[PDB]
Amino acid sequence: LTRGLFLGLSRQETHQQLADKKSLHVVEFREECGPLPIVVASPQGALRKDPEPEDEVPDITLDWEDVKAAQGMKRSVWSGLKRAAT
Amino acid sequence: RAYRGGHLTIRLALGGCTNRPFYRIVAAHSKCPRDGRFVEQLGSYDPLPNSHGEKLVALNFDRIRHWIGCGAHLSKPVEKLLGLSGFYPLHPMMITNAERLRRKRAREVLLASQKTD
Amino acid sequence: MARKKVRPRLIAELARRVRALREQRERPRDSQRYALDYETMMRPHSGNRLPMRAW
Amino acid sequence: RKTRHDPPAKSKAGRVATPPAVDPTEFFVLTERYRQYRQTVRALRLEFMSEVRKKLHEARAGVQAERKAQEDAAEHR
Amino acid sequence: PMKGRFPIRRTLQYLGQGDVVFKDSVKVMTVNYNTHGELGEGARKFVFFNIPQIQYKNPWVQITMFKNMTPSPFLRFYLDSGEQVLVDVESKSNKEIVEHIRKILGKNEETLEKEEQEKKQLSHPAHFGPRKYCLRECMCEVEGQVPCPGLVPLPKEMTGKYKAALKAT
Amino acid sequence: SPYKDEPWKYLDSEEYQNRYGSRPVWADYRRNHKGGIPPQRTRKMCIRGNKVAGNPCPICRDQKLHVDFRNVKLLEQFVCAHTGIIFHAPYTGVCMKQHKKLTQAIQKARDHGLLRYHIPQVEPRDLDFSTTHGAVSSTPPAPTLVSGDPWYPWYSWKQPPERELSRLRRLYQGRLREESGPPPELMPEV
Amino acid sequence: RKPTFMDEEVQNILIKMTGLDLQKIFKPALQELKPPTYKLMTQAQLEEATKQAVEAAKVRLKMPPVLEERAPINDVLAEDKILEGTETAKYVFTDISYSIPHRERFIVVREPSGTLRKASWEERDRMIQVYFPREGRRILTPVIFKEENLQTMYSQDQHVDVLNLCVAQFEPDSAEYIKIHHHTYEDIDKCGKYDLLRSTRHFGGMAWYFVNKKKIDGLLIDQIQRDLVSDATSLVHLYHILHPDGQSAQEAKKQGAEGLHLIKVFAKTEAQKGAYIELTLQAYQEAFITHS
Amino acid sequence: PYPPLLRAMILAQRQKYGDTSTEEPMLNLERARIDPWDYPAKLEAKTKT
RNA sequence: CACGGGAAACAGCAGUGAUAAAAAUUAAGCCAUGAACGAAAGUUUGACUAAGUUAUAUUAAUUAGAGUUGGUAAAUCUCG
RNA sequence: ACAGGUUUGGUCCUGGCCUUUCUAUUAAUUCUUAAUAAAAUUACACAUGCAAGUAUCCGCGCCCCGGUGAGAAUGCCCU
Ligand SMILES: [Mg+2]
Ligand SMILES: [Mg+2]
Ligand SMILES: [Mg+2]
Ligand SMILES: [Mg+2]
Ligand SMILES: [Mg+2]
Ligand SMILES: [Mg+2]
Ligand SMILES: [Mg+2]
Ligand SMILES: [Mg+2]
Ligand SMILES: [Mg+2]
Ligand SMILES: [Mg+2]
Ligand SMILES: [Mg+2]
Ligand SMILES: [Mg+2]
Ligand SMILES: [Mg+2]
Ligand SMILES: [Mg+2]
Ligand SMILES: [Mg+2]
Ligand SMILES: [Mg+2]
Ligand SMILES: [Mg+2]
Ligand SMILES: [Zn+2]
Ligand SMILES: [Zn+2]
Repeated sequence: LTRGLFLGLSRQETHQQLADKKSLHVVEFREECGPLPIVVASPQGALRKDPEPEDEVPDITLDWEDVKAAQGMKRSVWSGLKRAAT
Repeated sequence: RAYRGGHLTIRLALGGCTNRPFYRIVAAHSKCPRDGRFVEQLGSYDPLPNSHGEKLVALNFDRIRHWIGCGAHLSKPVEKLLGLSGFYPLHPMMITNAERLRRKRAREVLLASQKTD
Repeated sequence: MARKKVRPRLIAELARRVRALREQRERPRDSQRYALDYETMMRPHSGNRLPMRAW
Repeated sequence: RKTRHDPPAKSKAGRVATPPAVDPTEFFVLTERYRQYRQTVRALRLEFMSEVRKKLHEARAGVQAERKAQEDAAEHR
Repeated sequence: PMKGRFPIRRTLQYLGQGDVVFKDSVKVMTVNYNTHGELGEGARKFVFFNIPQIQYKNPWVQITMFKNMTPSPFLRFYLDSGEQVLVDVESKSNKEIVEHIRKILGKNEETLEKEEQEKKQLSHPAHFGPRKYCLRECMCEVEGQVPCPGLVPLPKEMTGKYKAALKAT
Repeated sequence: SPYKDEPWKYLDSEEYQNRYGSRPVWADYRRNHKGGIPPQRTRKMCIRGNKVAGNPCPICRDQKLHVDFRNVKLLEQFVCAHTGIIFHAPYTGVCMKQHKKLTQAIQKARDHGLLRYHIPQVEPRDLDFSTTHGAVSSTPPAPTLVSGDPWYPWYSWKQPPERELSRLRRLYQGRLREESGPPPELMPEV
Repeated sequence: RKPTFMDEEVQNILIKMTGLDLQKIFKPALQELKPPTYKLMTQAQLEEATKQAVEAAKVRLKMPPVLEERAPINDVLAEDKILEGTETAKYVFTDISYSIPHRERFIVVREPSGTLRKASWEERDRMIQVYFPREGRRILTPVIFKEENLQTMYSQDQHVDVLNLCVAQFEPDSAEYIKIHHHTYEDIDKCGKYDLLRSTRHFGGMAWYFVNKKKIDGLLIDQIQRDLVSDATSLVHLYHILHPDGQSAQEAKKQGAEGLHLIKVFAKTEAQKGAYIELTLQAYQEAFITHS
Repeated sequence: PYPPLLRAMILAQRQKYGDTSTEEPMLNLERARIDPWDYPAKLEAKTKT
């Protein structure tokens, strides 16, 4: 558990690394701040004039758990339980 | 459920809590239970005077007269209420009971002045 | 409604016809029907007692 | 409540209803009130019946219903 | 959901978000396509992607596929009048087929918005009853009124026991 | 407690700053329970009369803490900073009595503007505002009203013809009741 | 043809004066938070998103209607003297039908006195809230609108919140809507706090109120100390539109005054404090010309 | 007369549509005629039309 | 199923035997709602209203007792 | 599920069982007062009382309400 954990946290990709490898502006949309486009990262070096190819339907691996969560099929009496502070 | 007969009726369904009554004005079949199934809810009547000294009655007048327009019979307190609103003429018994009350007040006034002596 | 195994109740029809027949045959003459006891104010046929205001 | 085939009580057997004492004046005034009232309410009810007639026929065979029909058929072709 | 090639399309969200709503004339849609050729491509993609979306919002419309019957891909719509719409889809993209079909027999956003507007006037804010159908149950819960006695026990006088115990004596 | 009328004072005191530091009041307190998951509601009340029960809450172990609508420094701790929602009692570890007390107090303080919360942007209630319509604007009073007459003729008590009263006296005879005259115009009090 | 709040001239002047601050317009809100979303954009797409957010902020900036006070409703629909001593309380009959506009609903009251009369304004609104609830409205009027609570909220400079609270709670033509809006304007005037309402949808409210009450002083001083003189001259201009015949408007017609000189004209002819205005205009002019 | 509220409703309603006539709205009782209870009812079954 | 036949019916309110780990009043009113009948005053209604009973559950205070203390899992000392 | 205990001399894996949460009945031990809610072993047998009448006669009502879950995969939704 801890080896796997530290590996997974070490493998993190910073917004800056992403910005730099795609050469694009990575822009965050808060739900509480509405449509306002906060720019988190900018690609130091030369920005692209090429837009990202738009995929109508994306191909991503999905976990049946997250999907079951989103659609409210998780009824577990253990999940919603109130616990003490962090 | 299927019945033999009976009519469309606008009445008072008793919603409520012990010593605290409330009424849902309701378009119902006549033979189904009081608080039970209904065709449509019309309005609501709060018997108890609130903070401002008010009994609140809400009436959906469009649908009320749609249903009376379909030949729905009114209950006596429904009648009394519509007449109190001025949507209907005052029910004769409102007026008659008003008179009976006035005469009771008169005879109690005289009895008061007779007992004082 | 319709379920494929539904049973054919015969005696429903029989009771219907038989009751209609025994209704028409035993149908009371209105002579005995509205017949009245004037002392008790009581119909013999219906066992009904008449209204006071009608006495 | 009781049933058609449920026999009536032994105590309720020899009893029939006793009508109230009639105050002639007030009674008469009342009868008039009710006739007037019921006449009025009858007129109102017929008013409302007419209303329902109108609204139903207009929402069925009326102007914009026909407009909808023709326009939709047109767009279709 | 894990299994499948494009698992996202088995998601409730993806199915909901596909927008085509047939007119009430449409009963049957028949897709006839090919499993080979470069031209038939878009048609295949259509069958693979939007057919599920479509059918989800048009639950009562029969949809049927036929593979490698005709040398060319096409749609056929069967209406209530007996009218047969034949839509040739050949070198057309997936999206183009969808937009073209939505064009022919769709429902204008006006139509749909009016429909949902009629469905949203069905629940009336002023009524009282079950939490399922109504915003409120008692009128105990409306601010200025008298409270549910199971929250705030009533003054002795408004109690029927006190009134009866008074009329008795 | 000496503070009383001025609760906020204690939160600015040096003994408070000494004891709790800059962390919340409840941050160090831990709830003892039978298993991995705590009971879904905390203990009811931790002080019964003179007896203070076991390991007491954050709030009720320190008596100089006062729950009012007034001291916003105390109440702040029991509201989320970012989400502006009140924590449930298990989260903090307060006893049920005091959790309810806190909820009510925070309510009164938000109603007195002493505590910040989200006030959303709403449109006007009406689309078009016109006092024109006959509902809001005065109507041209009926010919019955301008005179001072009952809205319908039969609202007023009218004495019946004597032949009709005698006919009724013949119908209901022996079942009869004392005839009643006109109603008194206005009704007097006791 | 007396100038109104909704006149395109007044609207454009006040939209201009308000200003778009996308950071104050769109601010983190105390509602429940969900994890942020990320997308990869060109400079182009970023510009597009920015402009859309701007339009949304325009919609956000839409002004609350200012109406003069409504006239008290007294109308008696009937009197039945027969019903005089029958009830201790009053019956309130609200027409609830979903199609009817809320200005057009029939709210009637049977009194104990027997008179069938129309409901007053407060009872009418209270009843509409009861039967057609919309969020933000307490049926009983909130404690926060007492003078003590309002003063406390002013001390914490919550004025924008006070105005939103009043907007949702009361009605634009009501007595308390106007009472509170005006009292608030009065305090932002007393304290020189105007910048609080700057990018707010609430700016043109105090704008119009200050033009109609003829105190432009603190707002001009403020606008010029913020180094915005285009807004100060748009403001004097607005003063001239809403006071067409007056010594400053006529003298600005005469002198053919350019914007800065228009502010000088108004400084001279009308404004209660000309010393502060001319000194601040002096300072701004000299300092700005020397710096740039 | 119309009952007071119903009357007011009619008035406001025609006022909305630009009808200025102040002519009093009147309830027509012609078909509101009812027989007294003494009037004998027909025992003959109704022919449905 | 109900012509017929067993046979003599509380699965209306109260009750009672039997049975089960399983235990509400053989109670008061039609005053309010609803229903029936009446042209109507009105009458009837164990529906229902208001009460009686019971820690079954919430809540409020006047009210202190139960369980547990090797680990999971909060908490122990001396004897037998 | 935010999980935890338990296989072995020991580790890892696989894999059950149990613990921790919530509700309802019953039982045991304890029990001061109110209010509200709810009242539930039994389609076995039932003493007694009451539960449908109104109305100038005709008539109109009289498992409608109320009861129960025995039966039937019965059925939900929709024509
Ligand atoms: Mg109850
Ligand atoms: Mg009879
Ligand atoms: Mg029983
Ligand atoms: Mg029975
Ligand atoms: Mg027994
Ligand atoms: Mg016992
Ligand atoms: Mg009754
Ligand atoms: Mg009665
Ligand atoms: Mg009784
Ligand atoms: Mg208990
Ligand atoms: Mg395990
Ligand atoms: Mg092993
Ligand atoms: Mg071992
Ligand atoms: Mg027990
Ligand atoms: Mg029990
Ligand atoms: Mg049932
Ligand atoms: Mg079977
Ligand atoms: Zn309640
Ligand atoms: Zn505590």
